[PDB]
Amino acid sequence: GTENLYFQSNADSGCVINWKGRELKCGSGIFVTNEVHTWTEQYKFQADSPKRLSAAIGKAWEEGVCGIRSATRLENIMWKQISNELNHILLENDMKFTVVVGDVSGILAQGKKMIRPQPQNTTFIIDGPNTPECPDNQRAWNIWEVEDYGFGIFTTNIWLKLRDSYTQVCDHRLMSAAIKDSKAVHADMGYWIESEKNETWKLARASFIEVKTCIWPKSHTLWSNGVLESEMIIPKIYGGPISQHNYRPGYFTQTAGPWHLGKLELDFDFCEGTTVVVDEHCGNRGPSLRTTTVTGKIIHEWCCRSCTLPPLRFKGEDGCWYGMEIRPVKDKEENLVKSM
Amino acid sequence: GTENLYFQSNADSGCVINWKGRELKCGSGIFVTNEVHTWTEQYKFQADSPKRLSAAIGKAWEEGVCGIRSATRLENIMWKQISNELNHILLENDMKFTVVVGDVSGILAQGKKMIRPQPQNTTFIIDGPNTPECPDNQRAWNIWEVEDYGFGIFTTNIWLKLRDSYTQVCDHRLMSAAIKDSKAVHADMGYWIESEKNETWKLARASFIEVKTCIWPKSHTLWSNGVLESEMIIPKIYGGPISQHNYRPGYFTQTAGPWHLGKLELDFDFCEGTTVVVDEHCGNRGPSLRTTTVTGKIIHEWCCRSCTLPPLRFKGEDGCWYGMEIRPVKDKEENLVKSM
Amino acid sequence: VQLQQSGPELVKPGASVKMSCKASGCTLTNCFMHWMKQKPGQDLEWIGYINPYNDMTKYSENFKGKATLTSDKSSSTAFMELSSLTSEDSAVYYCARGYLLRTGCFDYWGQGTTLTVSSAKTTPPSVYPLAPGDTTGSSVTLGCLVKGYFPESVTVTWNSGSSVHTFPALLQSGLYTMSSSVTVPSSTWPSQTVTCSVAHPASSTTVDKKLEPS
Amino acid sequence: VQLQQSGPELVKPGASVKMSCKASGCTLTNCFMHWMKQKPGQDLEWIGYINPYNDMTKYSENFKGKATLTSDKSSSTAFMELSSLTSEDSAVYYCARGYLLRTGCFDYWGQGTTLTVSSAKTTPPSVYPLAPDTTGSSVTLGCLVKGYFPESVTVTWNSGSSVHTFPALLQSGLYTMSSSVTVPSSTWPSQTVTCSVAHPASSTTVDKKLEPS
Amino acid sequence: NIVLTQSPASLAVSLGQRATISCRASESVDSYGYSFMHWYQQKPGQPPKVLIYLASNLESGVPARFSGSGSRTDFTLTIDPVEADDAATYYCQQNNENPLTFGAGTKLELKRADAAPTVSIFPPSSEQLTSGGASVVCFLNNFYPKDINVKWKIDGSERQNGVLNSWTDQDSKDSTYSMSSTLTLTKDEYERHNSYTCEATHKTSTSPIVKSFNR
Amino acid sequence: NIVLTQSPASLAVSLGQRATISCRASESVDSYGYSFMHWYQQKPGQPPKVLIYLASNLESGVPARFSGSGSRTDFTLTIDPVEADDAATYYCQQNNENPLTFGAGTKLELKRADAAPTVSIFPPSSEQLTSGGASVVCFLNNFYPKDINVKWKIDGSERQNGVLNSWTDQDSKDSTYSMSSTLTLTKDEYERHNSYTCEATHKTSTSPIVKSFNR
Ligand SMILES: *[C@@H]1O[C@H](CO)[C@@H](O)[C@H](O)[C@H]1NC(C)=O
Ligand SMILES: *[C@@H]1O[C@H](CO)[C@@H](O)[C@H](O)[C@H]1NC(C)=O
Ligand SMILES: *[C@@H]1O[C@H](CO)[C@@H](O)[C@H](O)[C@H]1NC(C)=O
Ligand SMILES: *[C@@H]1O[C@H](CO)[C@@H](O)[C@H](O)[C@H]1NC(C)=O
Repeated sequence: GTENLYFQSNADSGCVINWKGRELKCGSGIFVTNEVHTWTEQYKFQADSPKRLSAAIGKAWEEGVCGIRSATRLENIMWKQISNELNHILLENDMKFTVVVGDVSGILAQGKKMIRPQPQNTTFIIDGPNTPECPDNQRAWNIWEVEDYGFGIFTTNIWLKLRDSYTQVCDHRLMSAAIKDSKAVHADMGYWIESEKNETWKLARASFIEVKTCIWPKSHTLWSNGVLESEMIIPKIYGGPISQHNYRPGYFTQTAGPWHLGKLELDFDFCEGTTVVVDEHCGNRGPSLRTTTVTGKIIHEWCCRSCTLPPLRFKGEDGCWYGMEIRPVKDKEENLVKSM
Repeated sequence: GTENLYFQSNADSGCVINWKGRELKCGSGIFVTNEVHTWTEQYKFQADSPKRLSAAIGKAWEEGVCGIRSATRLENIMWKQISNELNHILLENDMKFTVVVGDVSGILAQGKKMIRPQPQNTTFIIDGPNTPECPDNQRAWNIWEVEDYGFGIFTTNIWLKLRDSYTQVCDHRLMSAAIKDSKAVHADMGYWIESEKNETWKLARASFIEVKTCIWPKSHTLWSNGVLESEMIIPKIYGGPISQHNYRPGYFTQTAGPWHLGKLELDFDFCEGTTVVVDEHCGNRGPSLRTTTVTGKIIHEWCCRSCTLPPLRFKGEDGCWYGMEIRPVKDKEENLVKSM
Repeated sequence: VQLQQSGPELVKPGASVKMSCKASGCTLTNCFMHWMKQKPGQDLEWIGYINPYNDMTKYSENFKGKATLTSDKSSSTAFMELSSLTSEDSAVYYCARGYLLRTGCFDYWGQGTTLTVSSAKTTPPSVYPLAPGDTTGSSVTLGCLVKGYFPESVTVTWNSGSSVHTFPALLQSGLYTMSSSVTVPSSTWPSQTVTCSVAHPASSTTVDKKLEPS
Repeated sequence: VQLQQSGPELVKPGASVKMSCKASGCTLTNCFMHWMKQKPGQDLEWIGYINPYNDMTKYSENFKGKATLTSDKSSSTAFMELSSLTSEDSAVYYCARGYLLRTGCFDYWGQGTTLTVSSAKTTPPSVYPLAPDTTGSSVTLGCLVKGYFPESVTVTWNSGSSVHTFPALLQSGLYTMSSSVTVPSSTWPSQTVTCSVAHPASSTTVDKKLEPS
Repeated sequence: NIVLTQSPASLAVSLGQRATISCRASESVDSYGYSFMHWYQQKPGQPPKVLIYLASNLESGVPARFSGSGSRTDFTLTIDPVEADDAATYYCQQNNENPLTFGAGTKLELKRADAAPTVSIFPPSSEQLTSGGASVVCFLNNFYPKDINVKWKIDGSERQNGVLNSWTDQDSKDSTYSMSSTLTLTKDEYERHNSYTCEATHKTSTSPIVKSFNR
Repeated sequence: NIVLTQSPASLAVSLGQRATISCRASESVDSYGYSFMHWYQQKPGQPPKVLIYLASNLESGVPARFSGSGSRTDFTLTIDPVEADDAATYYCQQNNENPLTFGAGTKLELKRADAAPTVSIFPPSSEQLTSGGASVVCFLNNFYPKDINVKWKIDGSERQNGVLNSWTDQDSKDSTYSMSSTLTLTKDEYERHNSYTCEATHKTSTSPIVKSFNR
């Protein structure tokens, strides 16, 4: 038979399938998608004008900007691919320094300076590890905003322009959020944060390709009223949405969580070969521990003072980690792995 | 050529097109759609057990409830369709009253009592016009919450159960919101509320198939921190999302807007054949006026004290209306049509 | 605001008709063309309205399946079409300027389009003069008998401009018969010449009869 | 915890091969089967790992299209499969127990599976004795294993004196090697000396008695 | 729907008197503080014309003897003093809610001092007698009241066959009626009898007004 | 990837001395307070063995003469006293970031006092001559250093065709090398010449060590 559907010229129009729940839903609106697993081929950051960019770095380096830290992994890939062309522009212009772009290890830490657009001493180091002769407080950071999207099938370009003033707040042009019935998502080029209502609204799982240190923009936050920073599971300083969707009963902010892994998977489930019990006598919450020692021994018995089961767990390249509240009931023995 | 896309079985999966901007986006996530134009064919409210419902109305009426007001337009259509089946249930149970269901006029006014679930005087009146011998404060209201969805092509059933206690907050199982880049929607079976960032985030346009009087749940709200009720264009008392997206620079809450029309279309554009100018000399903001006289004369010249253009306007069955801030430049004269 | 409606129509049962209404002197903000159906000497029924510029249209429930409103902006004209036709539809259809729901009144009206729904065929009338060798007074009355035409109506004019009387047409054997009398002073007749002019548009026949005594 | 890898393989260009690694003494928490490719006397290349109980696998970037790690929980055995095969794939593939990323080292190692990718055909070797008409205090004898494919052969002298085994060289598309033994001249040729040449890839054994002209 | 019921169905009023028509709505026609009610006058064969718009507003250029009043459901049109021109049907209409609806109408008939009918008798035409038919016509012009019965005498026998009568609308100028009586026969039947008579009995006189002619 | 560069490529150390190898990583291999760096020994034809795990932890059952040091970028495997068994290639590897990567290796060679090669000449066998070919074999046994020149003389004229040389790996016990030179010609070509000579010149003495045979 026949049904009737509304479509609009300038909104996302189409049909979409939900295999479980077996729902074909067609209409017009906004389709929030998970861009996390596809990002390297699907999106490409691109600087607006490499010539004018080099000029802005010259003015910065002249003014004492030691280096740059990318905010987002996409920005790093952008610097690596434009670095070779940048150095050539600087050479032709009798500038006495070079631009070097290193890897992105772990957290994309925040620098305190900015790169103002234009109309040793000898290396301008972008990212890589943290270096004392190039302190973060001397690097520019979060210096790009999105000017336009370059939409095409396959790849999509994202053209960037330099900001004029400093801001800790993430660039909302890359961000999204969505909720329907009993499911909600805050999402990013690098964050996918799922919350759901089962009797009560809580954080159910998240996926991180990067850990950034911009602040999540309130305008792209669901349920942002009356939020307590101490109650945010994903900490505010690592871009956690300042939202009550970012809550979870019995857990507090994961400031010492394994965010150093730089890339990780959060959910609520036991780690392989462990058990957690609620015992008020447990040790207090502290920096998250990895369930496996340096010698590959698995830690059997864990506990938490007043968390709620299932346990908050982070899975990484190097194994499983438990939230700050979970502690080894057998106390410290052996070679424990803790985050810094 | 070949591309790479992430899909998930238990999310909204598919491809979707945006004609302007020519963006085909495929993935998995959340598809928030505009359900207002298709609702009569797409969704049907349905009570869980007409027997269990019938006994609860008897127990309510014995406790002094004379009638009900529907919370939502769908709920009213439900009472009309089930009334024949309820009254047959009541006669078999020798209940000394019958159930009569009337139209939905204008705002879906709010009742103060509740219908508690189970394990003159002669009529239990549902909806209709406002009646003093069965006043609102003697009627139950917002008594249903969604139990399960009936997922299908064509029609979707929405099965509802009576609540356990009274609540002013709309049923969030029916509601949704979403935002991506610089577009945002708060959305409902009857409200579609669009906001966008053009230099600044603001309310852009809305579509109302009903005007209801529940409160919009914070949990499904974008940017719900620090909202001043006086600045919410759609008033909180008619379900305005308590969000900074429900703002518009230079306008205040439209408590005296033409919400009586019961179904209307808000955006920011001049009405046909009128002009608005920003003039401190204008009259003060007051109850909304219709741009067409009682005699069909069009009112040419309008102004506002400190609103911003384009002017906030409502389109309705009997014509075009301007937001409260807009006033006739010739001051009160002539045969004016004003709202409540 | 001047409204001009289409001409009369004769249509077979079950067929369809589309009549027009052009509106001079209108603006975008008014200019809602309303349509009403009135059987001879019966209550007016409201069908709906259409705005030639807006394409806003609203139909009444009784007419939703029956009538269809359309518009041409440049012509600033409204069109109404009547789906399967029955004798219950034979009436005068009025075009008239109005407004939206709680707005104005019916300011101005077109002249009205008469529709006659019938299998019968167009038949022009016979015109017989009516003159009185008898008694005479300071006034003599003359007449014309218009007999056996379909469909209604005819216009009977006397010299194009005295007291005149026009009599309603009656149905006999499936055709119409009417008459028209005029009174002029008998000092003028038959010394003066007097002619009754009968016009029947649907047959595009015009017949004059000179009045002379038997 | 001891790892036993499958035997050597000769596979034609363009085919596919699947080799094994069985791990006794394993637990779910450890027992990550890592795989490494080492050409003769070169750097080791890391391919990836698979955990037979978890079925967790990780590949390095170079090998994503080439290797496929698969698993049998019950036999607690790891399989590695090598996609489009070329002469460039001929090397020794080592299986070794490890753990996840920043945990432990390669504790225990398998014996190594040698792979030869070639159009050439298996050829059994010729064994030629090597004996000297002049006399000394000490005498050296040899066996010349010539004209065999593929590597390798085993030359044992009486099955258990000083012995030297010399690496195989390729000439005209087949391998040639030699092996020498040293005994005191009071012992030879009164005592008997036989070299046993075993060429498993052709499953032939050739013994030669050493006697002097 | 909002149903307008108008009372009375038909009204007879004398020159100069006060006329009152009422319209009763099934639901309130009041919104925004106005009464969305209107009064129309329709002369026969003509489009309707507005008199009062909203409850109580005299239409531009309509004589001030027309006046309107009322709110909610009950409304009243007053004509004072009613004149010879106002012989017409009067409609009320509402546009507070869709569908727009009208009253059934009030036909106003004027009362004047009674008047006798001017009777005229006309033989069948020369053109008609040759075509195979003959019709004798009698014109009764400018009489009041409207009720009247006519009598045709052929050679002294009353005649009751094939007679059709039509009444006109009341004249707007003198407030009188008229009527045409038509005797329809074959051509041959007319020539078999010689004398023809038209006889009208009216409220004016007891003895009928007679007009006749012969061949 | 994290690149490990090992120096030196090859290192020669005499019995009882100290050998020091270094491993330099392109990025810090440190996490959680550990250095994720390891040292392996690979005897030829054999899988590697772990010696030092983490920067500086002696593996079970490894002689305490092996030791490790360093952190972050720089690491050092030291052997003191180097013994005869330690003839092997030595690898460093990291497991701080994927992919796991290895060093290029340090081939450790032992130094002892020179010893001259026991040269032996072998005529072609009786079984070989019947298949149409002849290989004259020369074994140069137990010499050090590895440098050596071999020369074939037929009838006193040098020969440069069909000479293939194979060296062994250094001895696990005595730390000497050996080498088989094999001059391969046709059988008929074998009969045209009478006296065949093998001449190997070594660092021990200026006058080469000669061995010959006749038909
Ligand atoms: C060295 O670098 C500073 C900023 O880092 C720059 O302003 C200056 O021009 C450079 N050279 C000298 C000689 O100071
Ligand atoms: C939802 O809650 C019920 C009962 O508390 C539980 O059985 C079910 O597994 C839950 N689902 C989740 C947490 O996804
Ligand atoms: C009238 O209705 C009330 C509740 O509205 C109920 O409690 C009461 O019993 C009824 N009275 C009678 C006489 O039935
Ligand atoms: C965007 O903003 C500019 C001025 O700031 C305005 O002229 C333009 O109409 C806007 N576009 C919209 C509202 O679509």
